[PDB]
Amino acid sequence: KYRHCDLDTTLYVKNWCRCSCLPDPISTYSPNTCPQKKVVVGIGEHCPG
Amino acid sequence: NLSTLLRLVHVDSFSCNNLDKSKIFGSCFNSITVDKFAIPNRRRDDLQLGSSGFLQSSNYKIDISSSSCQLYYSLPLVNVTINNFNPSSWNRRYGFGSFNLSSYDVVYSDHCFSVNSDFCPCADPSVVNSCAKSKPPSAICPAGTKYRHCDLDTTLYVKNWCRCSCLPDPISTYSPNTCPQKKVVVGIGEHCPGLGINEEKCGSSCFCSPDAFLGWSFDSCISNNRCNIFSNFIFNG
Amino acid sequence: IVGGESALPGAWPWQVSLHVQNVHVCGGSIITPEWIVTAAHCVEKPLNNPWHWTAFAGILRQSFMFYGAGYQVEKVISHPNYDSKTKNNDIALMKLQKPLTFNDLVKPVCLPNPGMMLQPEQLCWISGWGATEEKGKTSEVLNAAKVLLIETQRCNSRYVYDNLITPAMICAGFLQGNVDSCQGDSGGPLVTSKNNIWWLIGDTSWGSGCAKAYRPGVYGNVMVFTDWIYRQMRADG
Repeated sequence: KYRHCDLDTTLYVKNWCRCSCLPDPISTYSPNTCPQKKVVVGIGEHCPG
Repeated sequence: NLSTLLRLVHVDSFSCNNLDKSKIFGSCFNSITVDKFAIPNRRRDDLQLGSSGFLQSSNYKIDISSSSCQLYYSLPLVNVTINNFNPSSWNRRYGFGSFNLSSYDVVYSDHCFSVNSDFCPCADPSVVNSCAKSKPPSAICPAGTKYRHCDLDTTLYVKNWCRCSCLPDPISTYSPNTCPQKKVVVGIGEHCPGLGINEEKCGSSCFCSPDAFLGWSFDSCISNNRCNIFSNFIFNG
Repeated sequence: IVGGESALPGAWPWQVSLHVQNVHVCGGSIITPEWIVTAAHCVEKPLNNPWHWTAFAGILRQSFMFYGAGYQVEKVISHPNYDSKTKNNDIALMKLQKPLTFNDLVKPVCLPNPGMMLQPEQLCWISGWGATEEKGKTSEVLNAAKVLLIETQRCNSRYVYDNLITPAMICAGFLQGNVDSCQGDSGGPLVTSKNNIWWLIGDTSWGSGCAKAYRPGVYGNVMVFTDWIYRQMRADG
C-alpha cells in the first residue's frame, strides 16, 4: 500500500499537505499514525528492519 | 494544555524546528520562553527559517541550532493597541521622544548601529568658531563623553575649512573607520543598542533634531480586519 | 607613500629623479629618450637656470655619487596657460643633452592613445621618494603603493573638495585614508595594467596631506595634453 498522507488545498494554492510520523521514525510526533512501530525482539529471533 | 491553547487562539500557522509538534503531549520540560511580536505586511517573508533580511539583522534573530517552534496567529482589531517604545538608552539620553505615528502601524529597523560609552553627537563650540565652510552646529556635551572629532585643514587657499567625522551620514559614509558609529548585527536574545543619528542636525544642552533619526520604517499590520502576530516558543531541556 | 612596502628591484624603468643643489626635490617619468615629463610647480621663477640640474635614473637607493654621474638638463618647457592659484595645467618637459641609449633596466613608457575606455574603479600603482607617515623626510629606499581610481563626479562633492577639481585633473586613492602620497612625491609614475602594457595617465600636482580621510590624491590627466607634447616635440626638432 502507498504512503497515506493528507492534503489541505490544491490548484496552485498553499497546499499544506501533511504525512504520517515524518521525518524521524525514532523521535516522531505521532507513533500511532503510521504502521512502522517499535517491537522488542523476542528470544531466538532477529530484528525485522 | 497545547490543545486548549490552539483552540482558544485563532491559529493560522504552527510549525517547529529541531523539535516535533504533537510530541509535547505528555512530555515534561524545565522552562518555556515565549517571544511574541507583530508581523509587518511588507517584510512578512523575512520570518522564514534562514533569511538575510533586515528583521533578522536589526530587530530579532531566530536561532537555527535550537529546538524552537513558530506560531503565526491573528488577533481582532477591536480593543488592541501597539506599544512603540525604543529600547535604546543613548538615543533617549540626548532627548529622543516617540515616533508619533498613526494607529495599527508597527516600526521595524533596517540598520542598527552600536556606540561605546565615550560618544557624544556634539562638537566643542570653541573650535567651530574658526570655521567658514561646512560649519556644523555645536553645543556643550555632558561630562564623560568626548566632543565631535573635527580638524581644521587648508587645501589650496581655504584657511577656515573644518572637516568632521561621520560624513555625510553614518548609514552610508565614505570612511566608516573614522566614524565611531559602526554597523552591528543583533544576536540571539539581544536588542539593538541604537539607531543612526545625523550629527549635522544636533545641538545649551546638545539636543538633536527629531527628524535626524534614521534607520527605521513604519508599516501597517491590517489583514482581513485582523492583525498578524508571530510567536516563538523555546523549550529549555 | 603611506601603507606601502619597499619596491623590489624589478622592472620599473620609468622613474627619473631631478636633483638640484645636490638634494632630491622631485621626480617624474620618461616617454622617449629625449625628454623627461615632470611637474610645473617646481620650475617656478626662483627655480630658473636649468643648467644647474641633474637627472638620476635606475637608482633605487639615492646614494651612488656626489655632484657627478648625472644627466644635465638642457631646456625646460612649461605649459603657457599655467595658473599658480588653482594649480592647473601642471605639466612640464625637460630635455637632456645626452642620448641616453637603452640598456638594462632602461625602458620608457608609451603615451596613452585617445580612446582608452578606462574603467571607473581602475586599479593603479604609485611610487616616489616622499615621507613615511606625516611630515617626514626623503625616503632612502624606493617604495610603492596600490591605489584605485574614483570618478570626477563623486570627487567634486561638497564634503570632499566642493567643486575644486578641474576637468584636466582626476582623483585617485582611497576615501578611507591611510593610502596617499605626502609632500615630496611630485609627479610619480601612475601606470595601469591593460593589454599587457603600462600607460602613464597620471601626474601629481597638489594634494591635502596624506593618510587622511576625505582627502584623496589629485593627479594630472596627460591624455588631454598629449597633443601639446606632440607639438612641442615636433617644434623642437
